[PDB]
Formats: sequence, structure tokens, C-alpha cells
Amino acid sequence: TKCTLKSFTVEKGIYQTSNFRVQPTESIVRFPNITNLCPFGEVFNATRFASVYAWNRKRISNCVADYSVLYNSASFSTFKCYGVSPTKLNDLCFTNVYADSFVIRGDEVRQIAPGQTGKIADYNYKLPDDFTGCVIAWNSNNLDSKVGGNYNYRYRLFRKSNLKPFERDISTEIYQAGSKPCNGVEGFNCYFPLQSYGFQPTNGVGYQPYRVVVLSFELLHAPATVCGPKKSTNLVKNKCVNFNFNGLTGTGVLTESNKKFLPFQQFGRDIADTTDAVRDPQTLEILDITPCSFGGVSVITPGTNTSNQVAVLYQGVNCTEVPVYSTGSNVFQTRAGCLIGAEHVNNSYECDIPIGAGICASYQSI
Amino acid sequence: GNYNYRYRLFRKSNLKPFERDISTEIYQAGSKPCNGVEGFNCYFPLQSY
Amino acid sequence: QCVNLRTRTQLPPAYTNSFTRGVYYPDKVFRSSVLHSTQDLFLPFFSNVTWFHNPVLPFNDGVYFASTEKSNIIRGWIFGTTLDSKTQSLLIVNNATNVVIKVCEFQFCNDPFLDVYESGVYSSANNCTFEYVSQPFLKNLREFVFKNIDGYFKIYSKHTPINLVRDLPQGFSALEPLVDLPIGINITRFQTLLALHRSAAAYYVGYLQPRTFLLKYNENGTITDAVDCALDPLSE
Ligand SMILES: *[C@@H]1O[C@H](CO)[C@@H](O[C@@H]2O[C@H](CO)[C@@H](O)[C@H](O)[C@H]2NC(C)=O)[C@H](O)[C@H]1NC(C)=O
Ligand SMILES: *[C@@H]1O[C@H](CO)[C@@H](O[C@@H]2O[C@H](CO)[C@@H](O)[C@H](O)[C@H]2NC(C)=O)[C@H](O)[C@H]1NC(C)=O
Ligand SMILES: *[C@@H]1O[C@H](CO)[C@@H](O[C@@H]2O[C@H](CO)[C@@H](O)[C@H](O)[C@H]2NC(C)=O)[C@H](O)[C@H]1NC(C)=O
Ligand SMILES: *[C@@H]1O[C@H](CO)[C@@H](O[C@@H]2O[C@H](CO)[C@@H](O)[C@H](O)[C@H]2NC(C)=O)[C@H](O)[C@H]1NC(C)=O
Ligand SMILES: *[C@@H]1O[C@H](CO)[C@@H](O[C@@H]2O[C@H](CO)[C@@H](O)[C@H](O)[C@H]2NC(C)=O)[C@H](O)[C@H]1NC(C)=O
Ligand SMILES: *[C@@H]1O[C@H](CO)[C@@H](O[C@@H]2O[C@H](CO)[C@@H](O)[C@H](O)[C@H]2NC(C)=O)[C@H](O)[C@H]1NC(C)=O
Ligand SMILES: *[C@@H]1O[C@H](CO)[C@@H](O)[C@H](O)[C@H]1NC(C)=O
Ligand SMILES: *[C@@H]1O[C@H](CO)[C@@H](O)[C@H](O)[C@H]1NC(C)=O
Ligand SMILES: *[C@@H]1O[C@H](CO)[C@@H](O)[C@H](O)[C@H]1NC(C)=O
Ligand SMILES: *[C@@H]1O[C@H](CO)[C@@H](O)[C@H](O)[C@H]1NC(C)=O
Repeated sequence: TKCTLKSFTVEKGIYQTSNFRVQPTESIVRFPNITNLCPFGEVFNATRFASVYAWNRKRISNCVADYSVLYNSASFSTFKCYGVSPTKLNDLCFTNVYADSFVIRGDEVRQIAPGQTGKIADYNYKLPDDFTGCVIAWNSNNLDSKVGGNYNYRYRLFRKSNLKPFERDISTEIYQAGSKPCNGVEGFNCYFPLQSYGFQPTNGVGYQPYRVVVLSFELLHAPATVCGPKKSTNLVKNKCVNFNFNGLTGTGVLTESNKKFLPFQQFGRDIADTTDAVRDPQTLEILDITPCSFGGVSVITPGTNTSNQVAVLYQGVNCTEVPVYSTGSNVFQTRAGCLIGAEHVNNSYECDIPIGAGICASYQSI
Repeated sequence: GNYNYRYRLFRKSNLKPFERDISTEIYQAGSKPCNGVEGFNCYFPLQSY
Repeated sequence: QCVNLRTRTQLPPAYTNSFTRGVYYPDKVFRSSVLHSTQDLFLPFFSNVTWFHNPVLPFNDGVYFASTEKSNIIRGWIFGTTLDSKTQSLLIVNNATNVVIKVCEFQFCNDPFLDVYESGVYSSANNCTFEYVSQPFLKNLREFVFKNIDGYFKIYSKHTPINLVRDLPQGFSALEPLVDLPIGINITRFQTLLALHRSAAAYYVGYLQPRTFLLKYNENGTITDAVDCALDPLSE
């Protein structure tokens, strides 16, 4: 009171000092059951991968993809990422994903990178210097390499120019290194641009077959529909908490409600555009939201010059949630709120310090 | 090429203004604990130029 | 397997009165016993709606489609701008078991028709992007509203049992939302699909315009009455 009045003495009366509100206890968040997972098992558990110059391309859109398990997979030799951090990509998401799968040599694993050159990097698959996404590489010597020679795999060795970003070259034209033309038959200056891979089970690290899949993320103006599930939690009732019901955020106390939502609404507002009811996305039931209690506090004093003790009134607050004056003295509940520090008397006198609803207080104690 | 200059690559949180960090410790990028030993999802936070 | 017919399908393009049909729930918010004013695309009251007894038609901002259907002869819809494989096209079919939605660059024929003895009105189907299958859509009145806003295709539907003979009956019936699709296309024309067996159908088409309406919600949240704020001075 003295601080609010900015004085060291207080006259008799009732003053309004500060406010009061209940604080949130914990937080909750709800989301639908989460289904329609992006097809990724058939990509990384596929039987065979195509050639490096004929890399398989897969388009991913309109699903939910959990990349945390891929990042936590212990069977992957190399898991690199360029555009974003591998840990936090599960939250942010773009509109579509492109997967390029192929098989290269052990020493050619670092050819597939921005700002890199090589036979694969310039003839089979070239990444733009501004590429965003990730690359997953793993040895497959026990599977792809053949004891009789895995010559089914083929790699491009010759081309007049390099490869454009995300461009596939499958041209089988006879490369003419020299100026002597050839009528489709390789000669001194004519050669086949594609050569079979000579993978063997016993060839050493660096020449063993390595399966590599490159994931690229694109953010066309169409709405983004592919990224990780949003983990939900349980719910509580009869507690002023803050909630995030399917992206609708607010603070209040949640109770059971008897309103009858029609089967396509999700939340309701009464008037002046204030939400009152929500539907939990999992259990599909109607809840009720109430703002948890608040109100002003006032001090009743007989005057600093007279005495030194005071009483406190919380305005429009039920006498159940009061919290140093948590117990104090006898506590009275009145139509105007709750009062602490004064005793109720059966007599009746002239009104000294008005309080409200037909009652007031005076000093004798208060 | 000059490699006497290095910059931080990994950090647990965001730096406060006018703050200095010089500790060189392995990063537990993944769920697997590195336990002070480099391995999968464990990289040196300093990157050269 | 698509060929043009011999005779012309000279469907008479008649006109009739809209009355007070074509009201749909604008959002998914529940309100009880309240009057709410909203501005959006609607079919104006007492408008002049076209009646067909399969020409290429424009799309404009939105489309209101009505069918005085008997025994479920209408089957689907086609959407697009160039209607060829050089641009994206949308296809919706409702056969006996389910409804199929495709977003591909087809090569339709000059007079598509379903045929009965699946889909053969298109010569090619390439670069397919979106596929969808769901429950079947359909003396009955079938009302549909088609909208396309910021890459979202909105489809609202309603079915009504009627006993009147020819024109749209007087009354009020709101339309619930049915389907939302997050596909970005700039559709400007559309078409009707009929299972024409080799051996003459009436439907009504109207357009939507931006305006403000006043809607009444009863205790249960059902829209039972509406007022057009631009019809006459009393309504204003
Ligand atoms: C490819 O298949 C293997 C075999 O099932 C998958 O590995 C399993 O992953 C689950 C998920 O953590 C584990 O509980 C199993 O113990 C694993 N089994 C084996 C034999 O490894 C692997 O996850 C699949 N890969 C993809 C991308 O789906
Ligand atoms: C979301 O998934 C949960 C987990 O299965 C579903 O909860 C079960 O629903 C069945 C359906 O009758 C009940 O028999 C079970 O008792 C529920 N288990 C619980 C509540 O722990 C829930 O129904 C799903 N919600 C959907 C599909 O909307
Ligand atoms: C403050 O809250 C309590 C808790 O509900 C109220 O006590 C209720 O009083 C009515 C009328 O006497 C009883 O029918 C209820 O059973 C009581 N509730 C409980 C949980 O027992 C109290 O009335 C509230 N204060 C005021 C001024 O209304
Ligand atoms: C109605 O259309 C649906 C959708 O095309 C048909 O169901 C599919 O038919 C194809 C072609 O035989 C199958 O490959 C799919 O497996 C079917 N899917 C389902 C969910 O059944 C259906 O057969 C058609 N029915 C009629 C009577 O035309
Ligand atoms: C075939 O489909 C692809 C992929 O949907 C189309 O490629 C897109 O083309 C548009 C046109 O400028 C670009 O803006 C996109 O970035 C491309 N990639 C996407 C959407 O992933 C291609 O245009 C289609 N071909 C035809 C003839 O329509
Ligand atoms: C609005 O909802 C109420 C309550 O659900 C409906 O009142 C019930 O109507 C059914 C059939 O119309 C009766 O069998 C019930 O007995 C009614 N409830 C009670 C408590 O009597 C009401 O019909 C709904 N529609 C309107 C326009 O009010
Ligand atoms: C008010 O204060 C004065 C001294 O400042 C004192 O003499 C007087 O008695 C006080 N009045 C009371 C206590 O009623
Ligand atoms: C008098 O006051 C007491 C408490 O102060 C109360 O319990 C009682 O009901 C009142 N009236 C009487 C005793 O008639
Ligand atoms: C509808 O338009 C036609 C011509 O397009 C006209 O003959 C008819 O009177 C109109 N009906 C109205 C305005 O109710
Ligand atoms: C449709 O074409 C217009 C140009 O006429 C273009 O501005 C618009 O972006 C196109 N729609 C989409 C979804 O790209």
C-alpha cells in the first residue's frame, strides 16, 4: 500500500494495490493418431539397385516420414547431410522428396558431393553446388559383389561434357575421343562409354560395391505434406493448464461438457469470438474450457497513525483458492469475494469503510 | 591452404551475447552416448578453413 | 477406345430460378442459437441458373452443380485447362464400389463417356501425382459445390429426397463439407461424365460470386435460415 501510494503514511480507507491470478500447473498437447507413413522400408531394404548411370528415382509426397529411426540406424556406414542438421529435420518439412539410389565403388563414395569431380561425378551423377538434402552410403560386398564377377553393374566412362544437376545419362552412343568418325563400331578413337563393374567378394575396401541413396528436399509453392509425426501426450482435467489442441493454443481449465458437436466441427466459440469447446483428436469427445480464476486485491486499513494491522479482500474470488495470508486469521466468504483478517459480528452499526453487497468493516481489531 | 583457423560446428544450444566458448569436446549428435570416444554420430566440433 | 457419336448431343440450354438453394457451412466452428454474418463466395438468392437436358463449360471462381437424379446415371467429372497431357488434369469417378480421384496428364477424347460392359475415355495416363479412393458419393436431388482456393480443392455435398416434378423445390438445406484436397492446379474448365451405353439427362449449373450472408444457428448448430444482404432494401 505504501509503495502504491508513494508515501510513508496511509489514511483510513480501502485501496486497490495489485492483481491476482492462478498459475498454470503443467502443459499438454494432443494430435491425431498419425497414420499413412511414408514408404521407406522398400527403398532401403530393396533386393537390387540399378546402375549408377541409371540411378533409380523415387518421388515421395503426401505421407508422414520418421527419419529419426534412419538417423539412429547402426547399419549405415555413412549418413551425411548438407542442407540442415540431421537431428532437427524431423520437425521442419518441405513439399516433396526425391530419392536417387545407385551402387558405386568404395573409393567413389565421396565423388557424390557438391563441388566435387570424378568419373561418376561428371559422367554418371552430378550434384549441384547448392544441393540440399542427405546422402546415405553403406557397403554391400556380401550381397552386391559376385564371386563370378558382378559385371551387371555398369558405369559411364566417356562423355563430351559433364552432367547437369539431377540429370541422368543413359546414352549408349559410341564415344569418339578423336577426330576419326566410326560407323557404330569402336575403333582406335571410338570406345564404349559404359563399362561393366568388376566387383568381387575379395577385392579390398575401396573397390567393394557400395549402395548409396541421396535424398533431396524440394519446397514448391504447393503445401508441404511430408514430415515427421508430432508426438502427443496424455490429458488432465480440473486444473488450470495450457494446451495445444491440434495447433489451437490457450490457457484454461478443462472439464467434461454435454454440448453436441455436429460430426464435422472441431471446436466451438460462443460469441465475441472466444473458444469455449474443443474436440480431442484421439478420443473424439467434447471438452469445455474455462479461464482459471483471477481478480484484484484490496487492503482495508484503519490508518497508519491509528494502528498498524490491515485486512485483505480478494475481489470476486471463491474462498477455496487463496494462495503469508494463506491461513492467518479467520477467513470470511462474502458476496463480494473473500476476506482475511477480520472477524464476523452479529451486530450492526454505521458504515465506516464500505466493502460491498451490504457489508462493511471498521476498527475496534478489525 | 591455411588451417590455423577453426570454427565451431556443433553446440548444444544458442550462444548468449558476448559469450566465449573454447572447450573442445566430442559431440553426442545421436542417441548413442560417445562416452568421450569418437564414433557414429560423434564428431569434433572444430572445423578448419 | 473412345469415338465420337453420330448424332449431336444438342442438350437444350434452358434457364430457371435459383430460389434459396446453395448454402454451405463456411468453416468447422460450432455455434448455438446465434446470428453470424460472413462474407464469402455464394450463389446469389433468386439467381438465374442454367438447365441442361456435354459441352465444355467454364469454371470461374466456383461451381454449383445440381442433379435431379433417378437411378444414378451421372458418374464423374473432369477438370483442367488445356485438357491434354501437356498440363495437369483432374479426374473424379464414382463407380459401384468406391470413388476414384486422379491427378495426371491424360489424353482425353473429343467426347468422353464411361461405357458399360474400367476407365477408357483417356488414351494415355502419364506422370501421375495424386491418387485417392474413398466411399461412394451417391427421385433424389444431389447438390455439390466445387471451389479451388490457394491450391486447395474444396468439395461440399448434399443429398435430398424430393417428390416435385421438374424445378428446384422451395426450401432450405445447408451443405456439409465433404472433401479437401491439397493439390495446386489452375482449373478453368470442366466436364460431365455419363455412363452412356450404346443404345438425354437433366442437370443444373450455377456460378458463385463474393457477397455477405447472415446465417442463423439453432441450439444444435444447424443452419436453418439465411439472409442475402444485397437482394433488396429490407434484406439490407
Ligand atoms: C530393413 O529390414 C530390417 C529387418 O527387419 C529392419 O531391421 C529391424 O528394425 C527394427 C526396428 O528398430 C528392429 O526392431 C529389428 O530388430 C531390426 N531387425 C534386424 C534384423 O535388423 C530395418 O529397420 C529395415 N529397414 C528399413 C529402412 O525399413
Ligand atoms: C486412436 O488410437 C487409439 C489406440 O488404439 C484408439 O483407442 C482405442 O480405441 C478402441 C476402439 O473402440 C477402443 O476399443 C480401445 O479401448 C481404445 N484404447 C484406448 C483408449 O486406450 C482410438 O480409438 C483411436 N482414435 C481414432 C481412430 O480416432
Ligand atoms: C466455492 O466452491 C465450493 C466448491 O464447489 C462451493 O461449494 C459448493 O456449495 C454448494 C452449495 O452449498 C454445494 O451444493 C456444493 O456441493 C459445494 N461444492 C462442493 C464441491 O462440495 C461454494 O459454494 C463456492 N462458493 C460460493 C460463494 O459459491
Ligand atoms: C470400382 O472401382 C474400384 C476402384 O478402381 C475398383 O476397385 C479396384 O479395382 C482394381 C482393378 O481390378 C484393383 O486393382 C483394386 O485392387 C481394386 N481396389 C479395391 C479397393 O477394391 C472396383 O473393382 C470397381 N468396381 C466395379 C464394379 O466397377
Ligand atoms: C511431370 O511431373 C514432374 C513432377 O511433378 C513435373 O516437374 C515439375 O515441373 C514444374 C513446372 O515448372 C516445376 O515447377 C517443378 O519444380 C517440377 N518438379 C516437381 C513438381 O517436383 C513435370 O513438369 C511434369 N511434366 C509435364 C509435362 O507436366
Ligand atoms: C436438437 O437437439 C435436441 C436434443 O438432442 C433434439 O431434441 C430431441 O429430438 C428427438 C427427435 O427430434 C427426440 O426424440 C428427443 O426426445 C428430443 N430431446 C428431448 C430432450 O426432448 C432436437 O430435435 C434437435 N433439433 C432441433 C431442431 O431442436
Ligand atoms: C496522529 O499523529 C499525531 C502525531 O503525528 C498524534 O499526536 C495523534 O495522536 C495521532 N492521531 C491519532 C492517533 O488519532
Ligand atoms: C452470532 O455469531 C456467531 C458467530 O460469531 C454465529 O455462529 C451465530 O449464528 C450468530 N447468531 C446468533 C448466535 O444468534
Ligand atoms: C434468365 O436468363 C434468360 C436469358 O439468358 C432470360 O430469358 C430469363 O428471363 C432469365 N430469368 C430470370 C432473370 O429470372
Ligand atoms: C495457372 O496459370 C497461371 C497463368 O495463366 C499461373 O499464374 C498460375 O500459377 C498457374 N497455376 C498454378 C497452380 O501454377
